[PDB]
Amino acid sequence: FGGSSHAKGIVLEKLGIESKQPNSAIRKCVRVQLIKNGKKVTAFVPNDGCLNFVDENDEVLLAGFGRKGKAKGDIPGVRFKVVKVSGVSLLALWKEKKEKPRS
Amino acid sequence: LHVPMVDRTPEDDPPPFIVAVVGPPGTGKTTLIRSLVRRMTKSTLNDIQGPITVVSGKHRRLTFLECPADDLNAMIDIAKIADLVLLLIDGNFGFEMETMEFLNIAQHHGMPRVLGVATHLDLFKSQSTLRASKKRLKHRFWTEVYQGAKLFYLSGVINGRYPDREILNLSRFISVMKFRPLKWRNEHPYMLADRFTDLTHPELIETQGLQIDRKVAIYGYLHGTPLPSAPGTRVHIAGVGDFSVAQIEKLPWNIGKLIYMDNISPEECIRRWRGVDLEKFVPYFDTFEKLAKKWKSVDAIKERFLSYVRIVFEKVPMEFVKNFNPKFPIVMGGLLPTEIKFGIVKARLRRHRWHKKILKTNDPLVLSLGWRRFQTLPIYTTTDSRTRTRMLKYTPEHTYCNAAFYGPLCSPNTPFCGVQIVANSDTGNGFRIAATGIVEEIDVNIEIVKKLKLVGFPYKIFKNTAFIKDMFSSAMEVARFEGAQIKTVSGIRGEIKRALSKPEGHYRAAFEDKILMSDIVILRSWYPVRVKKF
Amino acid sequence: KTEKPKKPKGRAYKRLLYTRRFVNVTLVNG
Amino acid sequence: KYTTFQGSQNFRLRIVLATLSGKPIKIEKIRSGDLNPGLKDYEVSFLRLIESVTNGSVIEISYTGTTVIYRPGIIVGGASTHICPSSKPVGYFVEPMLYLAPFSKKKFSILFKGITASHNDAGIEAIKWGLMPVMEKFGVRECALHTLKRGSPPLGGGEVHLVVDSLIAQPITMHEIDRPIISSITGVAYSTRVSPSLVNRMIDGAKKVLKNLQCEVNITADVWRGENSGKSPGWGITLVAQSKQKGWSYFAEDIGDAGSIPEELGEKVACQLLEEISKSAAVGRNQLPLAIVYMVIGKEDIGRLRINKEQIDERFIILLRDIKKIFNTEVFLKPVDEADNEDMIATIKGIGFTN
RNA sequence: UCCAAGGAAGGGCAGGCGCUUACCCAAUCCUAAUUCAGGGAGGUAGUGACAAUAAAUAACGAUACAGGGCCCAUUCGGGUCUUGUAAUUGGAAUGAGUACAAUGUAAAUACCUUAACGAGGAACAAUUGGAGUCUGGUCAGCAGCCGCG
Repeated sequence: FGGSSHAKGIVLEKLGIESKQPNSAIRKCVRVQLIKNGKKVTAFVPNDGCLNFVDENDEVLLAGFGRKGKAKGDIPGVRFKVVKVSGVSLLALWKEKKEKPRS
Repeated sequence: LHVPMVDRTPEDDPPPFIVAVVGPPGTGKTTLIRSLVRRMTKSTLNDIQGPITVVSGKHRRLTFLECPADDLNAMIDIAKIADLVLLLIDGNFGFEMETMEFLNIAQHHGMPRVLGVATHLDLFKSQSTLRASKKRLKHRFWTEVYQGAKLFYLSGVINGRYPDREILNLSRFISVMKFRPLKWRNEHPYMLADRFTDLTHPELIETQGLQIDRKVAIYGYLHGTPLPSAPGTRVHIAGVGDFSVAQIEKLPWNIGKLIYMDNISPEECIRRWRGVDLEKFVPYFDTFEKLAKKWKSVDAIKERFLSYVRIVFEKVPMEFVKNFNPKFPIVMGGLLPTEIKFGIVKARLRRHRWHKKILKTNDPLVLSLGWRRFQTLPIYTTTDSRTRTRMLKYTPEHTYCNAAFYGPLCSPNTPFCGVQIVANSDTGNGFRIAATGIVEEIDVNIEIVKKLKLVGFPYKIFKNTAFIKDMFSSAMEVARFEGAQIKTVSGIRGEIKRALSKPEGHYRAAFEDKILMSDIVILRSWYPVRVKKF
Repeated sequence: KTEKPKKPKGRAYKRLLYTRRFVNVTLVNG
Repeated sequence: KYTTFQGSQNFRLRIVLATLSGKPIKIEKIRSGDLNPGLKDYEVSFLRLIESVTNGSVIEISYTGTTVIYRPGIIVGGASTHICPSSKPVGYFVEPMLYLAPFSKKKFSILFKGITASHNDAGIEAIKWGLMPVMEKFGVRECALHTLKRGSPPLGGGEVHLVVDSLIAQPITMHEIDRPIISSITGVAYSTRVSPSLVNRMIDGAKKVLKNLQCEVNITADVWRGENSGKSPGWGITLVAQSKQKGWSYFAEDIGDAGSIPEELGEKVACQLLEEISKSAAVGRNQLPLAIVYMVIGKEDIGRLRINKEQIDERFIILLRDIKKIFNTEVFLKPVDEADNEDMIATIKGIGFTN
């Protein structure tokens, strides 16, 4: 960020992670280019699934990790997460409190 | 960005603004419609012959549209194409679980400028508690759904409805606030039908029979990209099928001429203009002597260094002549290559909101692909190891699958709409939603992993030296399959050592651990049998 | 949404702890 | 089956025009007056190369080969290895899939085997440095031709590997109205089984020709000996001009037959390079059919291309007539306002996805 | 601005968004062609998490089989056993909401009152969370024998 708390960007590609508990499953990262800057930064998706949900080429919102940078656990080098794809606030789609738009 | 950009410039007053008044059929929508044209035409027209062209100024022309909730296909069809959805409500909807599913249809087709209008609340409520109910329904929609929406509250003043400031507030919101662009609708040329005429090539014995199609001449105005760009092109008519245009019409020494006049040889084009096979890549040159002598000097390259339409058809055939009616509105679609072609396609899916059933492979589905809708058997599969290893016959709450099926083939991977049909006497809407997502990817000639289980129970086990009481009955099968690698439900490897002349399930076979009596010796990788075609 | 919570709210939620603490601290102080 | 074509003319063109369009066509009357009527050996193996990368494609050929019904499938590709006949070099077979490279679902990793050069088809440096930097102007960022062995006729013995990594959905819009300025001229003189001094004989022939110019002359000597040289002795030379401002190239090529003068070969390819500069405006005349394919297949937008009247020949006109039989596309030409020369502007609307 | 082609007419003005305005001369005063009536004077209605007020979600009995019950020290161990599992089951009760009449009366609405309805757990449907050495599911990759997440 430019010192800010949030920023809006566009997904260009979707990467792959993996886990150890309770089994090995993909834990998902992406590459998101900043709209205001053009910088493409890695971002993590904290949830189960939601690789199904987000997309390529969608305009997303970004937030921090609450550790002043500083990648959380065994995720090497990601400093940001997505809270709102298309401004739809991921947790609403997480239960079924919202339905994804046309794109 | 550019596909919305091409739409704004040529469109002006003769392309109208799309107005779709969509709600329940039980309400008096017609009073609000004729009230709306009482605002448009001076004060005195209250008759419905829609759809029809109403001329109102040079700013915007406005054609008004209607459809009941009893028609099933146009409930889909008007949703993807409307610039304006006008929802009228009664004071008793909100947890009516069978007649409000169209909201999710407009969600999946994409939300235009949409409206909530409450008028029968006056007919239903008469106390101060309706002010809380209005805000509560506002907490339901659209303010829950989309930020920046307005809820319109109007009077029940049935026939005899106002010309006053309230219709200027509605038409204020319609005229001032404009739409938002859609991705793939603007990627296609699409035309709504306005005037429908039929010519029969005057009377002959060939003009009627069991199979005779006549000359349907249709008229209207264009939207989206310009449709005249190529004659004889393909087209889709919704509810009837795919066709091609008979004739397209629209009512709103030059070497470049010499190229595409095919009655003239190219040597005559060059010869009249100035003064063979591209399989040889090396271009033509002159002789070594002439090019050497001419290129003795290098001076010659020294600077080289530092809208209304009249559309003709010979369709439809005879059976839809009996399907003539006052026109329930039909828009024309557009077919494209790499979308007109067929293929096995894989789609990504999730489950409908307020949906209460499981979704099986064996129950066919209606599928809205753009301007198309196909009943198709939805075969599901899943991965668990970044590759296919299993398949599922139905859709639980546990996970949500990916669909693979032979349908039409579409490379650009459009968004997905899977609707399950109900009759017009079951719930209240024309369809009930099954699953929605995006077309995931394109994949033809693919084969599904269908694995099964062979049952063998162990009772007294050593690592390399073991017998099963009951897993088989033939020593010949085990003798053919002794080179294979047998497994166990916890993951213990093994192979068949030998059938050992016992067609009874007892046979020597090795494992890398002694098999647990709570475990079962199994076998996987089984027959992948064919796709359902429909 | 989870159908797990059945436990009391507010005053009855305040009611249960003081009954528990009356059982807990009496053996604790002894 | 419906779009009817005639003769064996533009055989690789008509197959690729049907493949990218997804349209069924028909080609009939192929060498019907000839003593050996129908398809040749390389034309049969051409469609064998088609079948190796596609899926859902249906090819129906008459028993004498004079009539071919082609119905295309999807472009899949992948990794494979093809054997080319002695009738045509591998540069005959690189040329059609360059059109098919960015639109593939999986990357092209294809090893060719056989003769690598002729007098009529394209050379390797004409592929590597003549046609591959041209598609780089359209966003083809990563493309690689890995020459493992060189193959000299009649015996060949060469291996080349195509590596394509950039996959796009449409090319970018052309914007070319000015004739570019050439900064420097380089080249590759190569040989098989013979002396490095014979390469220097080709070097001294062109430096006799091109010492008069005020640009740089830096020709790379490409000597090969061992198992990496093939089975036959021979030599060739490709001389490429450079526009280092944007990345425009102009090249000339020929190979050397046994007993010939390699100095005359160096003189000829130098003067053919000079002549092609005098005949071109933006692209070479053989770079031109590479470009015009990339015009139509792009997104729905208006582009511009500077062309020369010397580029306007019978090969060019039939090139425009083939696209209208497939895509119904008309090229719109406006002359330049310049009075120093007589060029005109090729304006072609890309198809996008319009039916 | 219009034009029947002659001429005629209005002053570059409000207001909205960008950051929905309805009713009455019953009051006070003023005027009156004045005991009549009017008042772009005046009076009433619409508008809502940046804040924020009061507090509703259950109360009290009942019996029967029943106890390896809890706390602290991650410990090595010690102390304290008045405790729950059952609609067993029973009568209370209030008002969220439904409604005559009256008051008020700018004509007039709300406000302040109240006959008549409204509980045995589907009730008359509250969370956002935090942990978890719990319970389940064939996977780097491996045999000679025992195992990994």
